[PDB]
Amino acid sequence: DVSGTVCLSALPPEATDTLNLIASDGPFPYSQDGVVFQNRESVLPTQSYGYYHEYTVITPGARTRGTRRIITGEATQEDYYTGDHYATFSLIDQTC
Amino acid sequence: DVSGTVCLSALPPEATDTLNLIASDGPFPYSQDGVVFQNRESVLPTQSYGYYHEYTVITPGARTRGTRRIITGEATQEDYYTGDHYATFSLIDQTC
Repeated sequence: DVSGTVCLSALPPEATDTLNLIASDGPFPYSQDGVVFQNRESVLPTQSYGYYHEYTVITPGARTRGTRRIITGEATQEDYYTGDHYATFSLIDQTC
Repeated sequence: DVSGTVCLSALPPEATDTLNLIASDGPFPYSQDGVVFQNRESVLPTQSYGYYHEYTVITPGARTRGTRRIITGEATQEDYYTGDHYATFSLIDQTC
C-alpha cells in the first residue's frame, strides 16, 4: 500500500533535483539510475515488469547511494518517494 | 551545485599562483595540498573517490590555511574555486 501523499516541498531538496533529471531524461549521476524497479514485495500496485523505474535521490553526507529513491510509474505524475530503501512509499504531490 | 563560472583574472592573484603550482606538480606550500577531496556534502557533481583533489589558495596575512581553495577534477580544465571553506564553488575559466 502507498502510505499517503507527500508534498514535494516537504521532501529533502534533492528530491526536486531528481525529478528535474527525470523530466530531462538525465544525464543521471549513477549508472543504476533508471533501472527497472521490480516491486518484489508488491508494496506498489501490481503492474507488468518494466512499468516502474528507480532513480537515486542523493543523501548529502552518506558514503553510499543511500536509501532515498524516486520510483516512477507510467501514468502522468505517478512518482513515488521512498526514504527507507523501498520499505514504505508516498505519492509525491508536486503542487504543494 | 556550482555557482557559475568566473574568470581567473577576477579571482585573487593567489589563485593564479595555485594553478601554476598544480601545473608543475608543486612543490606546494602546505602539507595538505593535493589530498583527495571527498565531496561528502555533494556540492560538486558526483564522481568516484579520488576524482577531486584540494589545494590551498593562500590568504595574505593568515596564520592558518584560511578558507580559500582550488578543487581540481580529473577532466581537462575542471577546476573549482571556493572562498568560503567549501560552502560554495565557482568553476574557474583560465581563458579570461
